[PDB]
Amino acid sequence: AKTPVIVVPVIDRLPSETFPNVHEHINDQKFKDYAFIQWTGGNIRNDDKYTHFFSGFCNTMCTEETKRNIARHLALWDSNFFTELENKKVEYVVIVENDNVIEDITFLRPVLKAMHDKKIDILQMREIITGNKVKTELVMDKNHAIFTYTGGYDVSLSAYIIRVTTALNIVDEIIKSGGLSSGFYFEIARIENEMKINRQILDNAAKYVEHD
Ligand SMILES: [Mg+2]
Repeated sequence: AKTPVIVVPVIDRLPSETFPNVHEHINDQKFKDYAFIQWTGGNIRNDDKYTHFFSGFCNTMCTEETKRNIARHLALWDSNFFTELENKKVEYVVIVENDNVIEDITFLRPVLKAMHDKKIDILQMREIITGNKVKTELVMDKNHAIFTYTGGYDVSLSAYIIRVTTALNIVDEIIKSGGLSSGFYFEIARIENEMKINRQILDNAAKYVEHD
């Protein structure tokens, strides 16, 4: 059962630029270890039914820009594709916005194994909060240690690995609780905390996933 590796377009360029050293083709989708995919749903105007991701209010309304960015992900988490991955017992998906570059995907294999073994639900592959962190070793890649630290109020959806049922549970709770309103990323953090979801931040993420 292959691990989906999903490119989410946020700028206009080919998905091959995100994975410049992958020698295959990346297939589109809407509505050897890896299945490379580009997810094209969840986009702006086509969202009369993404309204349940957000509360009725906020300001006058939330900016179409902030909503659009998070909607792309929530739509993916809430897709028939994901529920089918749950049916098919696929454990994790790798999700990367296409303004990132991952030159070397070999780190993913030992990282995914270690995540499985250590019951990690989310590996966030972009850092947000600066300052000293409490690191723990995740796994050794060739001759270098890969470290993580526990996530807090530093959610980013730029690039991450997530357990399929974890993604499904989060977006379902968002829908249940009436949609996001203000402090989108804070609320995602709180939902994860309430569910005792284990989110780790990849330390020195920039080494593995270069952000544009
Ligand atoms: Mg990004």
